Amino acid sequence: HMACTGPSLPSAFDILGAAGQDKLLYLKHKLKTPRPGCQGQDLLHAMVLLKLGQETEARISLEALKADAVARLVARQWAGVDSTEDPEEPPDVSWAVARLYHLLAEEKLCPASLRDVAYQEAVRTLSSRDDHRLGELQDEARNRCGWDIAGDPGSIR
Repeated sequence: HMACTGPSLPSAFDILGAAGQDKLLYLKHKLKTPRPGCQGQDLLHAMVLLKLGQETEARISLEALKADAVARLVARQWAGVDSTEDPEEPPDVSWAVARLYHLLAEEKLCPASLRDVAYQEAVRTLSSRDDHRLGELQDEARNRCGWDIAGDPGSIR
């Protein structure tokens, strides 16, 4: 039931190879230095490696996201890892897709429109399961893009 979908996990990957060969080297080299709390870059790092054909790193980078489960899944998803992990989607299945695009909107690779639609799918998944990071996402996807995805009337203290 695909009511309506925007971005995607691999979607960000298509935008990668749709950037430019060198564009990969650049970003990559730019990813070389991940940020404290970044789960969209480090991930893109592995997603950029492929663009080159050297996942040997993507595996490392991904493994450098013990926190992010979307990275450990992106290792066997793209890197083609030996699914060393288990057959189970992460909690940031889309969140990571929202955080990944959050950086893509910085390189003029994709419009925030995606970073949003993405956050939603993550705002609904966490809200649907009332995760412990739900509200955190409602404040994250906001502090990032800067909207009221949470679904607030805007006038909230």
